[PDB]
Amino acid sequence: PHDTPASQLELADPDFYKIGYVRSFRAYGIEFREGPDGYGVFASRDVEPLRRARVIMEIPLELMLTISKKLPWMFFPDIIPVGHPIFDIINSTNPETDSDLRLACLLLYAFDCKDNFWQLYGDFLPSDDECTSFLLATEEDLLELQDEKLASTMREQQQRALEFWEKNWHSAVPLKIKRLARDPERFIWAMCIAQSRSINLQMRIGALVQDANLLVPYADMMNHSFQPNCFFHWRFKDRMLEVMINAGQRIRKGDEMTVDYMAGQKNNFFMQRYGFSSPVNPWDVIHFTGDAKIHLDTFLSVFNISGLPGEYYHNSRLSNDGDSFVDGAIIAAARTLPTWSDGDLPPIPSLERKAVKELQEECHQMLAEFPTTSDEDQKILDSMPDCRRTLEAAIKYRLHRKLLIEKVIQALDIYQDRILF
Amino acid sequence: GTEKVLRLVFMEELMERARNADSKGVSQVIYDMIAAGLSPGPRSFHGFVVSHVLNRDNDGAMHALRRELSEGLRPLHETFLALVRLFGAKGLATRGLEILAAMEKLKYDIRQAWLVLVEELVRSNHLEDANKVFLKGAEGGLRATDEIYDLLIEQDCKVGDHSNALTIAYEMEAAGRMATTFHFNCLLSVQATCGIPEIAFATFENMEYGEDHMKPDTETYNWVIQAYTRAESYDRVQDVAELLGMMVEDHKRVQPNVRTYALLVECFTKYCVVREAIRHFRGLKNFEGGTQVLYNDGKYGDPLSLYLRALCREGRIVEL
Amino acid sequence: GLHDDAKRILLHMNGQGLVPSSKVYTGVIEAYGQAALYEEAVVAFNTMNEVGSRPMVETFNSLIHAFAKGGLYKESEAIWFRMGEVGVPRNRDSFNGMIEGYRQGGQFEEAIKAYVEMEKARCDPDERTLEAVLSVYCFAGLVDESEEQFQEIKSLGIQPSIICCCMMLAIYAKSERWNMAHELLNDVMTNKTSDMHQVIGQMIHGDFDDENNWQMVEYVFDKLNSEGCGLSMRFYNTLIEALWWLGQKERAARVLNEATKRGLFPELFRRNKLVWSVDVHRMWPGGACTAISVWLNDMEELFHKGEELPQLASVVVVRGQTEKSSITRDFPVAKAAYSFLKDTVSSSFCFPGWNKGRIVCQKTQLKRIFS
Repeated sequence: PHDTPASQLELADPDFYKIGYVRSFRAYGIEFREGPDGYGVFASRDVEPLRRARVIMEIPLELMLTISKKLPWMFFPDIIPVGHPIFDIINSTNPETDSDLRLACLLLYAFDCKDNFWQLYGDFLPSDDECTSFLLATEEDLLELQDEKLASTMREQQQRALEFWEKNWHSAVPLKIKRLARDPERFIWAMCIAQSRSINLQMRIGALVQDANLLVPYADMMNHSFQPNCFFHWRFKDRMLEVMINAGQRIRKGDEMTVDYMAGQKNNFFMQRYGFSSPVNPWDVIHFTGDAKIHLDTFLSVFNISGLPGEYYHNSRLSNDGDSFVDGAIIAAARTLPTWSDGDLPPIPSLERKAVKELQEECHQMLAEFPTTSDEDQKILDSMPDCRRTLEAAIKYRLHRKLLIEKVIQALDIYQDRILF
Repeated sequence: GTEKVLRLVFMEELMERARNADSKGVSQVIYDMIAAGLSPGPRSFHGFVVSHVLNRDNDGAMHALRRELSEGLRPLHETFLALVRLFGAKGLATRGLEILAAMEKLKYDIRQAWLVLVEELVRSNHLEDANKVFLKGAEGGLRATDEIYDLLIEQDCKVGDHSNALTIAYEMEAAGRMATTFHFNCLLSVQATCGIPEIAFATFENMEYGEDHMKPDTETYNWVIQAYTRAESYDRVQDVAELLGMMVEDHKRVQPNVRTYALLVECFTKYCVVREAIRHFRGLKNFEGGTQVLYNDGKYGDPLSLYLRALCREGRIVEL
Repeated sequence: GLHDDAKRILLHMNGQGLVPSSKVYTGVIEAYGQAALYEEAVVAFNTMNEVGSRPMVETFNSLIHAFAKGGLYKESEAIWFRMGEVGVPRNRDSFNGMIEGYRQGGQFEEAIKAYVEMEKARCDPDERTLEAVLSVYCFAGLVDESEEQFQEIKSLGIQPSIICCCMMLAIYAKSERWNMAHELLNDVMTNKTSDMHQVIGQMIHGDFDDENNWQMVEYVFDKLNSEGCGLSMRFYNTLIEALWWLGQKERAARVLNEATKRGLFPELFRRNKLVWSVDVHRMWPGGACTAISVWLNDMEELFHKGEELPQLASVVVVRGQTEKSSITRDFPVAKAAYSFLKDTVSSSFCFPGWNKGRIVCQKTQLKRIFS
């Protein structure tokens, strides 16, 4: 029994695959395993590097909920009949900014609409307790976030949700609307499911090619990674959404299939929309006001970073194992660190040493700004095995930011050391 | 710890002599490190290489690179980048490709170095060398930045090499980036001076019935009007009229300029269409220097003089 | 022994669009080895391989002579294997250079092994090879074997060669005797076959230290410089060894200053703000003692000046591939350097961690030993 990331978890219910199967959903080469965090997708076959992509999932359009982005609201999975006031609620929204409201209303009506796949699929959806979104969070969690901007934005989003529920779902509303979201918590949970599991893809049905926001079942059970193994491609002839493994990549049994959401966003947007944070995020930005500037070329050289500023990767071929300190954290550091490049002028060791010492002083200041340390956050995390998911996400975000600052300090120290060889 | 303290003081003078371009001082510092027991590294020869580069000297930099390689140490990416930049500045494309192959066998990524090489070759006025280096890189499988595409296409079209421009455009479209109105206008700039009014019309129809990003502009209509007007084989007078009718798109930013009026006046004059020629000359008069543009340096029969003669012969002397 | 002139010639030939030849690269690598610039000779040979010129026996024997001057026996084995692989036939000069490289460093048995290999391949060893064989027993503690080899050479030898006679005299000097066996030392002035022996015979043992006489020995020194600069360095080294060990220790100081005039021994003194070092890689133990004494005496020239001290004061002993090893004890020059430093000054000069092929002293430590 080889130890694999799939082996530690437990297999899911047979029914979860079955409801999709009788409706033509097909899965090739993958297994669904449930765990404490939630459902996930893992491999069950060894795949050598392929010339072209291989389809692991085929998801029909008749099991999805799709709303067009632009002003003409076209529901291609047309479950809303004509004349229903739910369309009057959906249309009475700003086209550009608020799209989760329409998806939440559509999901509620699909839960209400009979002989719909989502009626059965909602049981496997995460409940209010299992959901990790910050819309279903108390003021204590927002205060523990220790970030005023993010807490204010989440409070404003919750206020928007409550105001929309109080406006649209008034007492004089018909019973068919009232039965959708009798309590505001149901509407907040619907908005959470819409925001945390939305996919923005371009789809072609018949002769019309448009961009739309879709809620696709069995494709939201894939976790997030910054080095994805799969991507969401669309097939117009069969009118199905297909998940295909990246070509030229080797997948072994037990690996976790992963897809990328918001490629190029900071941890703030992740924590806002999906309620998630990653310590190895390569797009994190740390605001440094120090006048000092490190040399970008020598930094990327000592840390073996190759490629254009828009695409950075660790060349492990030149790396010859050994250095594993290099990861997305140092990439995000090199991106956010103040850098100077003037032709082919060679760096001066004394100026660079002064720069790195000033940067370390500023980083120590910023770390002292937070009234906590990494050890205290880790101890608080391990002290509470079972607790609110929002508080755990908050303390994990704090720990990830602190570890990012510490790793920036360590990378600056390693640069100061290795520059003199 | 003491070795680091010594390496600091030694590298300080090494980098200082490198930044003041004293290659002799850098060699002295290297021999001082050798005598004091501090073995040189990839960072030491970097100073020698950049000192040789800042003095626009290539043979010394090659000797320094060979010494560093004989030392058993893999050269830094910055050293190879500086060597590629120096070779691009001088114009030695083959030695640049040799350096790129040396970087590739050393497992370094050669995309950025190849882009710097083609950019320096374009800047160094070695357009054909940059073009063939870009073609070799594209055949290899590498990708290029949009700025490199635009620069190569614009320079090739300004020189007059339509073949390499079209090949670079095909490689760009194969790489996933579609073509915009800028590339098509650059291509038509060369296609109009061919003498066949049907090769430019194919590109015009590709732009017109294509997507919005590749839709024609005023420059495109002007180029096709110039191509049809200055033909030498057939009538090509109804073609200009149909093209002008197609040019009637008010709320599509398609508005006439000085060149449009000048070319229309020239065309209607060459075919004895005096009324529309006067109509368009009245519009050309409003622009400043429009008559100077109509007199296109006298290379094409002095269209302003032809207009004056056409006005004189028929007797419309008030317009004259 | 021109190094800058060789670079100018190479640059002019490259500018003239003409590739060099095997003889040109041979001269270049010889000049680079004369100045202890081993890396430059190596990269020159590598360019000669890349340019398309085929290395002949002369290139390889010039390389082995350059590597043998400081006793780089490790690279000698590599170039020997390259000679065997490329197909060039080995010659007596290459074997003599290999023996001298073994003698300068450690592994003394390999020298007599190379002489056995000479005898195996019918090398017909020459006078230089016989002097190297005499030196084989010279470095080791074998005064008994020095006598038999001297007789075997004299069986065909016209007269005791100046370098050979000085080496035998140094061997007798290593034996504990104040004025015994000095009849062979005084035979130099009595013998008239060599004008050098006539003029410096009193200089080597006696008073020819007169200034006019010194002008005459200066003439005799400058008249023999045209031998090729390969053996003149050996002659000055043997003179240094003879004058210092069993003679006036102050007298030997002039010979090193004499050699510095014509540039026979370059790379010896390097002066800069960061480092001040003395390279004794190619010199013998007595030359090492004399050079370190002169260097420590010149340390006092800064006393009244109070000039800035170097961050590291080093004494180069072995500069080769085998620096990063524990064979430092085997090198004879290292023995003499460490002994002189331990005896004459405090135990403040030690083999450092960054490199084991030299002996260094810090600035704070050099300030202490200076006071």
